Amino acid sequence: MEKKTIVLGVIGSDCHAVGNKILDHSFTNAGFNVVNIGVLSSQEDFINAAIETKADLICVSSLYGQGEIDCKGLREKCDEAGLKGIKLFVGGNIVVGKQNWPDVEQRFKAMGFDRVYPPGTSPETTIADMKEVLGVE
Repeated sequence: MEKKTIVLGVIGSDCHAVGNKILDHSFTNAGFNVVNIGVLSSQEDFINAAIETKADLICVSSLYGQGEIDCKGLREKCDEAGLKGIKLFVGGNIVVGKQNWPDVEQRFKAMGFDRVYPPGTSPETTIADMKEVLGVE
């Protein structure tokens, strides 16, 4: 791929745009091609931003404690979508609140989601994450 496109969608319902109004702005500001898929959005649409742009990474934004409940195997759905190579981020209220890292990353990484941000994360982590991951910083 020519550039690194990140595609962030706020997944499932129970989402106004909280921590996804300036939390998107951060990434767009980070010099990334950042496609705002929209607050409340299906994964076949995030996939669609990866078809459109050529995503290197696909982010889900969880604001409802059910991040996993939809998201599980978007890496594999991206894989499945003929968009294999994409490494995924999953951030926010990834589990109900948030459980415990050893178990949680075992969950996410088993599906393929490489990196797990907590609920109420600085975007500096996510930016430093995509940089460090994608041969930057």
